[PDB]
Amino acid sequence: MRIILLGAPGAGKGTQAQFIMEKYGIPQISTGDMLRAAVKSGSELGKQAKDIMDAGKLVTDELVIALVKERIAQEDCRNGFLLDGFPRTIPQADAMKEAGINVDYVLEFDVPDALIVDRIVGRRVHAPSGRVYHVKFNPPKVEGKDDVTGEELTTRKDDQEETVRKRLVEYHQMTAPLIGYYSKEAEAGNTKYAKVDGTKPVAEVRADLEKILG
Ligand SMILES: Nc1ncnc2c1ncn2[C@@H]1O[C@H](COP(=O)(O)OP(=O)(O)OP(=O)(O)OP(=O)(O)OP(=O)(O)OC[C@H]2O[C@@H](n3cnc4c(N)ncnc43)[C@H](O)[C@@H]2O)[C@@H](O)[C@H]1O
Repeated sequence: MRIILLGAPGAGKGTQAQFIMEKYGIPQISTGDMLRAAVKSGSELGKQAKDIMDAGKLVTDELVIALVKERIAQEDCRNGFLLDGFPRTIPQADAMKEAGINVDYVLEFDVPDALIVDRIVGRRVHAPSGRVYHVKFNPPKVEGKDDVTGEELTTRKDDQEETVRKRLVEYHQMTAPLIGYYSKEAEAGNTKYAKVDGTKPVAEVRADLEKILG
């Protein structure tokens, strides 16, 4: 099973990724998680993203494409994977097709622009695992702590109001066109496309995705 999650920043993609991963027993390929990890570890492949992410801009297609190629070549992706934040531009989507990476489902998470800053100001993360929380809308079971490891949650450095605004501009400029791109792929019978209302509570979005996936 191969799935792409599409949506504006803060739409809920990473939150629902956890539930899809357990359903199909497939790993999550999160380019945001991988770029942040490369910066933290100083890995030659990806540390370049530090200044770009801080400015709210997109990392070069060339750099992310190489990160994903390396990741999906490993044994745990042999029987499927979940793409979460990739592709983010048309050239990234074209690179997947040129490389013969078809997918079974493309799932669009729709959230109005006006809700996005509130979602990100309350976002707290557990960087080692990628788990995501929200202090109001989806809080940890213990305040400030990861549910699984008990480690103190952090706030992403790019989760500031002004940076999220810039991310939203970049999304509409370069990423939103992927909705039409993959809608046409579905019209041609190359994948399945579905849109969900991301303003519903987390558990209701999860149930809506269950009905689409079966
Ligand atoms: N492919 C690529 N090409 C180029 N550059 C790339 C790239 N990939 C990454 N980058 C770089 O990395 C930077 C950051 O990218 P990225 O890591 O993708 O961050 P982002 O743009 O801010 O959006 P996310 O995908 O992290 O949010 P989400 O849709 O998963 O929602 P979430 O579950 O967290 O939920 C949001 C919040 O709301 C809460 N919430 C979730 N669901 C609900 C709900 N249903 N109701 C209420 N609250 C909810 C959550 O708890 C959370 O707190 C980019 O600017 C770029 O520089």
